[PDB]
Amino acid sequence: IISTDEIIECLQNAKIQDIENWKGNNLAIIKGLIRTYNEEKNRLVEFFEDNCVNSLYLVEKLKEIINSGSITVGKSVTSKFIRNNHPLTVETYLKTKL
Repeated sequence: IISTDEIIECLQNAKIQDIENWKGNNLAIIKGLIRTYNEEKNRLVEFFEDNCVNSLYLVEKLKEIINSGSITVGKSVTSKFIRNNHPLTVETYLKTKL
């Protein structure tokens, strides 16, 4: 599994001014956390509470990222979300789910 420090440090080094420059595992982590926030906001809230000490900073950063509107979201498409996406996205989504 990808360690839980990598996700919070990727959210910490995520830049609002670099929304169009997100390439690599950072975009996959961002897609996973925005899927978690779109599907289970409360589970993400206690995940950031138990995994980070600056939870309000992460919450307002996620709110600022989702208010940009320059990235795409995903609905319930059964296994197609597994099919046409990076596996890092689905493992960081399922790690923040259960």
